[PDB]
Amino acid sequence: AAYVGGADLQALKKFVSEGNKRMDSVNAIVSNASCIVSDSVSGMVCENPSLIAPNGGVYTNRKMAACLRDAEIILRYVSYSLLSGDSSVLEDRCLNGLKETYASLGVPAAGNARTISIMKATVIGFITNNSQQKKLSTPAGDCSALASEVGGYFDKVSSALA
Amino acid sequence: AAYVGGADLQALKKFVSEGNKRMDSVNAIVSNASCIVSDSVSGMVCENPSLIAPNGGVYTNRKMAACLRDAEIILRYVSYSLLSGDSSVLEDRCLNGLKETYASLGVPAAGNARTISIMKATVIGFITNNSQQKKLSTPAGDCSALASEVGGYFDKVSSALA
Amino acid sequence: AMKKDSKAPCVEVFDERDGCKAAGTQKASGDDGFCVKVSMKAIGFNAAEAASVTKNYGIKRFGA
Amino acid sequence: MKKDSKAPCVEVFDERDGCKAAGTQKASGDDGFCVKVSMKAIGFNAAEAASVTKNYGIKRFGA
Ligand SMILES: *CCC1=C(C)C(=O)N/C1=C\c1[nH]c(/C=C2\N=C(C[C@H]3NC(=O)C([C@H](*)C)=C3C)C(C)=C2CCC(=O)O)c(CCC(=O)O)c1C
Ligand SMILES: *CCC1=C(C)C(=O)N/C1=C\c1[nH]c(/C=C2\N=C(C[C@H]3NC(=O)C([C@H](*)C)=C3C)C(C)=C2CCC(=O)O)c(CCC(=O)O)c1C
Ligand SMILES: *[C@@H](C)[C@H]1/C(=C/C2=NC(=C\c3[nH]c(C[C@H]4NC(=O)C(C=C)=C4C)c(C)c3CCC(=O)O)/C(CCC(=O)O)=C2C)NC(=O)[C@@H]1C
Ligand SMILES: *[C@@H](C)[C@H]1/C(=C/C2=NC(=C\c3[nH]c(C[C@H]4NC(=O)C(C=C)=C4C)c(C)c3CCC(=O)O)/C(CCC(=O)O)=C2C)NC(=O)[C@@H]1C
Ligand SMILES: *[C@@H](C)[C@H]1/C(=C/C2=NC(=C\c3[nH]c(C[C@H]4NC(=O)C(C=C)=C4C)c(C)c3CCC(=O)O)/C(CCC(=O)O)=C2C)NC(=O)[C@@H]1C
Ligand SMILES: *[C@@H](C)[C@H]1/C(=C/C2=NC(=C\c3[nH]c(C[C@H]4NC(=O)C(C=C)=C4C)c(C)c3CCC(=O)O)/C(CCC(=O)O)=C2C)NC(=O)[C@@H]1C
Ligand SMILES: *[C@H](C)[C@H]1/C(=C/C2=NC(=C\c3[nH]c(C[C@H]4NC(=O)C(C=C)=C4C)c(C)c3CCC(=O)O)/C(CCC(=O)O)=C2C)NC(=O)[C@@H]1C
Ligand SMILES: *[C@H](C)[C@H]1/C(=C/C2=NC(=C\c3[nH]c(C[C@H]4NC(=O)C(C=C)=C4C)c(C)c3CCC(=O)O)/C(CCC(=O)O)=C2C)NC(=O)[C@@H]1C
Repeated sequence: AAYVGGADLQALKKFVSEGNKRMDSVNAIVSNASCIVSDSVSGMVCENPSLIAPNGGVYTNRKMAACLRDAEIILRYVSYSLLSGDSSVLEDRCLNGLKETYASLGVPAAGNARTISIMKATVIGFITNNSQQKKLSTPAGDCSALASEVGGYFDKVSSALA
Repeated sequence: AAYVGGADLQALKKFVSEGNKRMDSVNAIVSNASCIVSDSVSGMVCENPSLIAPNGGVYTNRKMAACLRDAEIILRYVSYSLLSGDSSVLEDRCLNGLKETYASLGVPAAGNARTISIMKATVIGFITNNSQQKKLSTPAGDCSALASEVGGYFDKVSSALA
Repeated sequence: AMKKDSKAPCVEVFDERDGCKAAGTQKASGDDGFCVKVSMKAIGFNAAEAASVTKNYGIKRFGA
Repeated sequence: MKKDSKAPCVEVFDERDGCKAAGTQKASGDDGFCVKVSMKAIGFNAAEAASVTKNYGIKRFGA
């Protein structure tokens, strides 16, 4: 387990204003990971209820559970990329080999694409003050840069999984 | 830790009334313990926002955190009361002396009463499937007797702290 | 008595009638899929949840 | 991807109010700020699975 504090923490943020907003952006993902995942997987099914009919992608609690698990796994690798400003860990430990594993399992790519897309939208919403039930406890201001960046990581995931 | 299955669970379901509905009820509380507590303590605050103004009962994360903890403790003792059809544990290990301690700290009885009544309303709403963001995945039927029993357990809490 | 130890009975309800089993979780006799766990545990402070309630308490949620 | 469900769990701490848990000073600094990262197995949650199965068609959060 790694701990980043003091000067270690400040080489993480590198520049004053944006670095604070980054830490706030990463906090908003992990502090809401559960509902992000639940709402994104719910939206997937919402738009394609056939995913939950017999032998659909998330029919039975096991499959639904595995999907919610995977969505959080992915969300968390994305949070780590946004903490560190690079996608390398996400690529080598999360995406590398992942599409082929889904292929053998029979996980439908389209569903993944929409879970990822909703997960993206939800995270950007929190970062741009568009979240309606829960606001982040940050100083008001504009985080449009960190929204673009984290969108990039999600788009990386989409490009490999859709 | 006790684990209760097979023949012991068939026995449990005979020294308690409406075994299967009862377990569904217990599950409905414990599965939603965090949002029940969050929504109940939020509602005590938004009805009396002075509780979270300086040196109010839940100003600062520490006081707010101790409150959320307490509500969850209480809720779990109620959950255990509904599991066994019996409030002896709740009385002995939660209620006895709790007013004495809160009166010393002056945790105001009015904010407690309101947090307690919202938890009860929330729990009763789940058990009757009057909850709106989430319904229970149970066979449809009449759970009014158990809703009233658990309300009774919350009422022992209210009475003890009043 | 209330022991001032933050300890509460943590009850867990299990309905595994679909047959899906997690490894190492069979702690008792039976094959109807049902189980209940009960253990006393301390309930901890959650700084994150406290910070959230402090910012958002004025938002009505869940269709309440 | 090792098929072991492990993911980087990032925890952000903001304890600038001064409230401290005994024994939780694990890095250097006097900010109140700390980020902790560990690899943990993300598990299956049959309860949340059941809930999504039932409740997916309820629009929440004003989403
Ligand atoms: C963590 C949950 C949450 C809080 C708390 C909050 O304030 N906002 C939250 C979540 C959130 N969701 C979105 C966006 C979407 N959610 C869905 C799924 C739901 N739509 C459905 O039709 C459906 C079934 C009926 C749902 C389940 C969808 C489709 C979106 C939009 C995705 C998109 O492409 O834009 C957000 C983003 C901002 C917003 O509120 O719309 C957030 C923060
Ligand atoms: C556990 C969260 C939840 C889900 C999920 C769900 O589907 N329903 C949920 C909670 C729930 N809450 C209530 C009732 C109340 N909640 C509050 C607090 C909020 N009201 C506010 O005005 C506010 C501040 C602005 C709050 C935060 C209150 C006051 C109640 C009413 C309690 C009473 O005295 O009767 C319920 C009960 C069913 C319902 O929808 O009302 C539920 C299930
Ligand atoms: C987009 C993310 C958000 C938003 C973020 C802002 N944060 C601003 C200032 C700020 N945030 C923190 C906490 C942050 N710093 C850390 O080291 C860590 C680690 C735990 C965290 C959680 C700090 C210390 C600061 C600077 C102090 C302050 O200004 O209060 C901020 C203002 C930027 C500036 O001062 O130039 C913003 C915009 N704000 C939003 O409206 C969206 C929702
Ligand atoms: C308020 C409680 C609900 C309501 C609940 C009902 N459950 C009914 C039957 C039922 N529920 C279960 C699961 C339960 N039994 C256990 O042993 C455990 C775990 C240890 C649990 C979680 C079972 C097995 C059954 C019987 C088998 C089946 O019916 O599939 C039920 C029908 C009447 C009855 O059997 O008493 C009801 C009404 N229903 C509602 O509408 C509210 C919201
Ligand atoms: C006081 C009762 C507060 C509260 C404090 C808690 N912190 C907990 C764990 C924890 N806090 C930190 C940050 C601290 N350690 C450092 O090294 C530095 C910077 C140099 C900081 C600012 C860390 C790293 C940790 C985890 C330590 C570990 O991984 O072993 C904690 C226990 C729960 C948790 O792990 O989050 C508490 C109760 N919590 C509250 O609600 C009030 C407001
Ligand atoms: C298959 C992957 C499912 C799923 C299963 C899981 N169950 C987990 C914990 C657990 N389950 C029981 C009930 C089981 N044990 C028994 O002895 C009996 C009958 C006598 C039954 C019906 C218990 C008691 C427990 C907790 C065990 C303990 O206290 O250590 C569980 C979590 C394992 C973990 O998080 O490490 C899982 C994944 N979960 C799913 O989502 C699919 C549908
Ligand atoms: C949810 C948006 C999807 C959905 C996802 C499913 N994944 C299933 C099994 C599974 N997923 C992985 C990759 C996962 N394990 C890891 O270690 C990593 C990265 C670190 C992640 C991303 C693996 C290896 C597995 C195999 C089971 C395991 O080893 O735990 C799964 C069950 C498939 C089945 O056997 O029926 C599902 C359903 N399914 C959907 O329809 C949506 C689009
Ligand atoms: C929220 C509904 C209240 C609120 C609650 C507070 N309670 C505080 C400290 C405290 N709570 C207890 C009872 C608790 N401990 C247990 O072991 C059990 C049951 C087994 C329970 C239910 C005790 C004994 C104490 C004193 C020692 C401690 O904190 O662990 C608390 C902090 C008060 C202080 O700092 O002196 C609060 C804020 N506060 C409110 O305004 C609403 C109404």
